[PDB]
Amino acid sequence: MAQRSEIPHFPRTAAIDAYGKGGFYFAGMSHQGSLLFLPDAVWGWDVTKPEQIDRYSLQRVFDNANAIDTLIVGTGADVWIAPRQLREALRGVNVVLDTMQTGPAIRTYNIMIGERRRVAAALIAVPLEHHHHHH
Repeated sequence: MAQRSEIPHFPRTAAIDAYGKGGFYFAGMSHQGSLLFLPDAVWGWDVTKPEQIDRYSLQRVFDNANAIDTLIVGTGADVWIAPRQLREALRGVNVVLDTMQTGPAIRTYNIMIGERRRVAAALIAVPLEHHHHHH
């Protein structure tokens, strides 16, 4: 419960800094895994690696999709293209889905965040441990 109070959440931030080792190191402490840059605040996503991005994993995304006009998906180090059905389904929610690498995504986010303010960024950190398994 921390020190009798919740830790400060960054409510709508346009400044992303230090990407790489540790994930997204900005403001105080390293932020790794997957981050949901929402108009409300920068919240944490419960997805660890690519392909885990399923319709059920997008729970909190659809939940707040009313405030989401543009959805930037940062697949980290490699380009994972969202399946046609998933992409088309998001289109049906009127959500402009774009898949990009985190770097250019950071720039594009910084641009559109001031433009429309209706942009949400789902950025996943690079798998520096190269662990994706194999069968």
